[PDB]
Amino acid sequence: KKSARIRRATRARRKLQELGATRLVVHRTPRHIYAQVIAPNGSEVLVAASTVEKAIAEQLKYTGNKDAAAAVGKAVAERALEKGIKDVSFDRSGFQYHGRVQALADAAREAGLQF
Amino acid sequence: TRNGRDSEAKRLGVKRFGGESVLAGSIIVRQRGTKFHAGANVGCGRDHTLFAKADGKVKFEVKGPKNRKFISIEA
Amino acid sequence: MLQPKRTKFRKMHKGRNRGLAQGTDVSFGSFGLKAVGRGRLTARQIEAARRAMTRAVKRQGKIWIRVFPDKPITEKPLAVRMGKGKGNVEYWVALIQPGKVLYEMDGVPEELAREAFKLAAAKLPIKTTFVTKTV
Amino acid sequence: AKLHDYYKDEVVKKLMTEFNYNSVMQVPRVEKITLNMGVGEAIADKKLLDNAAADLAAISGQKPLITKARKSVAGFKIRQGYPIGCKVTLRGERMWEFFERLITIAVPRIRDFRGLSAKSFDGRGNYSMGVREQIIFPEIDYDKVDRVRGLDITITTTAKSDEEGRALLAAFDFPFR
Amino acid sequence: GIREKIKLVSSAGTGHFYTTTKNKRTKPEKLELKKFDPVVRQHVIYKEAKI
Amino acid sequence: MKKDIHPKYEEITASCSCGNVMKIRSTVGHDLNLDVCSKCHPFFTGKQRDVATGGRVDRFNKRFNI
RNA sequence: CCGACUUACCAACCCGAUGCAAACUGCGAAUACCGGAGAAUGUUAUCACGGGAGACACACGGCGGGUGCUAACGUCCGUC
RNA sequence: UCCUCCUAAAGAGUAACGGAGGAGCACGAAGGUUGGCUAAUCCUGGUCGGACAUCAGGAGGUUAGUGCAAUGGCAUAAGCCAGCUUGACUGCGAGCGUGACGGCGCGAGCAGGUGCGAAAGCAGGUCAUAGUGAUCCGGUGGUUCUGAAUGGAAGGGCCAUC
RNA sequence: CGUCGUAGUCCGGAUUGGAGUCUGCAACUCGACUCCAUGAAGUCGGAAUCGCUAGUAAUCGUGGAUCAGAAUGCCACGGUG
RNA sequence: UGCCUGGCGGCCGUAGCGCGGUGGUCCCACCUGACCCCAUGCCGAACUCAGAAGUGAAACGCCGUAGCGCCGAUGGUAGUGUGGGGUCUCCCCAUGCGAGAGUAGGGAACUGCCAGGCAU
RNA sequence: GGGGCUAUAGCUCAGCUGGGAGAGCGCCUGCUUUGCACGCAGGAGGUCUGCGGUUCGAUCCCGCAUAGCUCCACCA
Ligand SMILES: [Mg+2]
Ligand SMILES: [Mg+2]
Ligand SMILES: [Mg+2]
Ligand SMILES: [Mg+2]
Ligand SMILES: [Mg+2]
Ligand SMILES: [Mg+2]
Ligand SMILES: [Mg+2]
Ligand SMILES: [Mg+2]
Ligand SMILES: [Mg+2]
Ligand SMILES: [Mg+2]
Ligand SMILES: [Mg+2]
Ligand SMILES: [Mg+2]
Ligand SMILES: [Mg+2]
Ligand SMILES: [Mg+2]
Ligand SMILES: [Mg+2]
Ligand SMILES: [Mg+2]
Ligand SMILES: [Mg+2]
Ligand SMILES: [Mg+2]
Ligand SMILES: [Mg+2]
Ligand SMILES: [Mg+2]
Ligand SMILES: [Mg+2]
Ligand SMILES: [Mg+2]
Ligand SMILES: [Mg+2]
Ligand SMILES: [Mg+2]
Ligand SMILES: [Mg+2]
Ligand SMILES: [Mg+2]
Ligand SMILES: [Mg+2]
Ligand SMILES: [Mg+2]
Ligand SMILES: [Mg+2]
Ligand SMILES: [Mg+2]
Ligand SMILES: [Mg+2]
Ligand SMILES: [Mg+2]
Ligand SMILES: [Mg+2]
Ligand SMILES: [Mg+2]
Ligand SMILES: [Mg+2]
Ligand SMILES: [Mg+2]
Ligand SMILES: [Mg+2]
Ligand SMILES: [Mg+2]
Ligand SMILES: [Zn+2]
Repeated sequence: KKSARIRRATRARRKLQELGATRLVVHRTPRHIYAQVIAPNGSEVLVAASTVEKAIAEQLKYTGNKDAAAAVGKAVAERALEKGIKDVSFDRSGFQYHGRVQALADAAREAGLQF
Repeated sequence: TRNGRDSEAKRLGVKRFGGESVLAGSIIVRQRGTKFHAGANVGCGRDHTLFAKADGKVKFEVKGPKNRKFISIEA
Repeated sequence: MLQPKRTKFRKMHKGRNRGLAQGTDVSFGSFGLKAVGRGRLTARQIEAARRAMTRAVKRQGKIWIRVFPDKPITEKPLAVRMGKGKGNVEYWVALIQPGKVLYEMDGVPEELAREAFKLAAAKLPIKTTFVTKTV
Repeated sequence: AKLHDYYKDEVVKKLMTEFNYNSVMQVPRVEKITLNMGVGEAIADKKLLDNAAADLAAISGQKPLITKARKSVAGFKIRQGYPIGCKVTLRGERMWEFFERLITIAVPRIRDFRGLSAKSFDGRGNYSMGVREQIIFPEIDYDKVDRVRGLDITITTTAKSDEEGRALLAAFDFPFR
Repeated sequence: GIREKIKLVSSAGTGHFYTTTKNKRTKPEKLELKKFDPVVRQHVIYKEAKI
Repeated sequence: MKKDIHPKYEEITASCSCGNVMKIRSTVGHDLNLDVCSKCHPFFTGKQRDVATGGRVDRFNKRFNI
């Protein structure tokens, strides 16, 4: 099922790397959710956020839900806005644009990452 | 007899080999399948023609897991 | 006689016959007949040499035919002009290079193998020699 | 509900002890029950598929999937794409409730019953058994059926070798032999 | 062969028309799309008419 | 599940002659009175009789004896 | 009915060893070809434009091959 | 005549009454986009069910599929399912490939306007190569462009088109 | 008098399994009959053909000869007609 | 910084398969439940949403394993550019380039960036 | 070398934009007949020449072979 996840994911990744745009990749497990902004160097991250980090974790009863996704998305949008990245492209990485991932995208849009 | 016919050959192959300073939009490879996939600023056309999207030097590369033979364009 | 029971294409090119052979070692049996010349055997010649050596050893001990005719040679008929297509397919040949082991034999004395392969080599168009196994 | 709670109560304990499993997750579950009516004259006429849809709706409260042909054969004279059969997958609580109804009502109604066979176990665990007439379920009105049908049930369980599936259904006290 | 060439005429008052091909002996229904019409420069409706 | 597409499926009362009454979720619409349950079907005590072979030599020796 | 059992039977997938292929490639040279740098040399030998044509029946020899019979001072092509 | 492979000698070309094949179309969805999915065959078990319908599971990994002949491709799928739809749009086009020429083909981008998607983005027809016809003479629909004194008109031109 | 409701039926009774009684030295080949069960075909019959003129045709029973047991036949008798 | 795990890569089989062992504090997977947001040409399987009792069986990761796969020299051989010779359907000599298959052998990958855990 | 053909025991349609084998005769069995022909009534029928390909599937599409039928094998 992880190979099915990669099989859904890899189209947008190879097209976006062909384009040459700075990508905000997400990742969603049922307990935690991660994100990072990776430049078109392909292998070097810029800013990174996760709900494993305690500054983002000490604000809600559960760490794997929609509101903690909103918190980690607002945090990664703040860190990318601080390092100076304005337009990214949203790599949902095989997961549907729904639920926690949509809360992350809405949070980064309402915080300032204009993608 | 039954076997006179043959078509008129469609001039396939590679046109600019690697290291030839290409202009923008020029045709590198004419082919029928994607023998050569596209890479850093090469556009794949309708009949899998490879046209250089940007100026520079053609540079063939063999990347990817299944050893597919991509084409790039330097500057 | 000895022809392939099914083929992709009916008529084949002529082609040259240069280069040295492959099946030089006597793999299966013990006593082999190695073609030192270069030419084409046919189905007629292979069946003739096989039935000659079978008469020679009186059907005792195993025979091995190694090369098999699978290249069709065509012939235009008589009173036919040169044009109008490639001619009809008549018979089948087997290309031999210098070094090809044609027949092998075991379950026979050495001297009876010598006599048998002489008797069958005198019905083949290519010059052949005798050979034994090695290790 | 009753067999799911009883399975979590007693069958897990007995299977883990009598097969010496190290942890507790090694006991074989049941994951799906598949009902299938592969009807023949669906290409001779269409109305058999809606009557079979009513049939499987009565055997279980789902609406059945009208499955079609994969490849085109000729000894049955079906083309590629014709709707052949009708199936139902049951997973979880609906599977449990229908499984209880089957094991306590329906298999008491097979005509000339002498126990379900024991070779039918597909070498892995997944049970499979056909029932000749669909009337043996208590939900079929015998005075309403016009065309005799019949189906097969396929209980896919997640055992490793079918000796464990045999032990699981025997600890569920199936009527086998 | 069995194909019948038709013209999709405009709706927006022009005599403009595209040429298309309808299989006019197994799909009898009227074709009607929303195509560009370069005199109004606005994507308007185009109906199937007799060539 | 999808809401509309299925028929209804609710709990019924299956009373049988064997003393067994089962409130099980089913699709009949009303009450139900079973012929045989899983508690009275003659498999748990039937198959030792149900083939009924007997003995031919004892049939002989019953119908006459010397 | 169950065909129990076979005769020194045939025969498919498999595996082991053996060959062949213009219309086979899980491999793959030499030369050729294209593009860049360099030195020498060559009567600019290259390119574009304009005036004038001729020629479009070729032949044999070397190598690579297709008809043919690995026949022809045969025929049809590539390169010299 | 047009397309595919060989002939064809590792760029392109390259002949014969040389060797094998196909076309003279189909599609208002079989196109676009989004989202999802992965085959051939064989084994085992199973109601009518038979070597072969449907169902479960396995071994196998492109041995299948492409509307169609073969070749080159294809898993990011170009293959298979569903939603929404007309980019199967209009004017243009750097820069090339290809041919004696008529021609033929590939094209990032620009202006207008639209489709799908949340958005980045994709869409100027289909996996690609076949699916066809130069000129003349007319027909149909637009266009003040000329209108043989002037005002019209016939006719002619241009644009789409048989 | 009740029942049955035009159906393969409460029609038809074949065939098959079990259990039997009698006759007879002896019912397997090869008897009759009873009981229980099973309930095939058959839904009025093509071409053609037969019998009958009155107590006849049609339909329903009963007996005898032969005969240990073994007649849907043969020979007779009446009943409705 | 010592190791472990998650992510995105570099790379494309010395990197893949097989056999055996191992890890759950953390992470991950399985799991619990789903009228619900959302989904099924039927089905909370998938998709998704609420969550954390259990487990490390499966899956995933790590570790040993030459049973395969894979890589692979040195030499030799085939071939071939140029010049020459012969018994000229094929070769040979001077020279230049030198395969494929196989052999010795190699071989259970390596690496960058971030984040989290453990004493470090 | 080119057309057209091979289908019950013999003679013939049906191949016809690929999924039903259709008649008269020969034959079997009844009926009428002193019997046999004739007539009536009811019937089982056939490798669609064969062998491989071609799509799911070949009476149909293709190649090869067999077998009979016609047309052509001229100019010196
Ligand atoms: Mg050669
Ligand atoms: Mg050779
Ligand atoms: Mg080759
Ligand atoms: Mg000049
Ligand atoms: Mg000329
Ligand atoms: Mg000439
Ligand atoms: Mg000439
Ligand atoms: Mg010449
Ligand atoms: Mg020459
Ligand atoms: Mg030559
Ligand atoms: Mg020649
Ligand atoms: Mg000459
Ligand atoms: Mg010559
Ligand atoms: Mg070439
Ligand atoms: Mg060349
Ligand atoms: Mg997609
Ligand atoms: Mg089966
Ligand atoms: Mg598509
Ligand atoms: Mg398409
Ligand atoms: Mg195509
Ligand atoms: Mg003219
Ligand atoms: Mg004017
Ligand atoms: Mg005027
Ligand atoms: Mg009465
Ligand atoms: Mg009646
Ligand atoms: Mg009765
Ligand atoms: Mg009947
Ligand atoms: Mg009288
Ligand atoms: Mg008496
Ligand atoms: Mg008597
Ligand atoms: Mg779940
Ligand atoms: Mg494990
Ligand atoms: Mg070497
Ligand atoms: Mg080597
Ligand atoms: Mg290794
Ligand atoms: Mg390993
Ligand atoms: Mg007669
Ligand atoms: Mg047919
Ligand atoms: Zn009961």
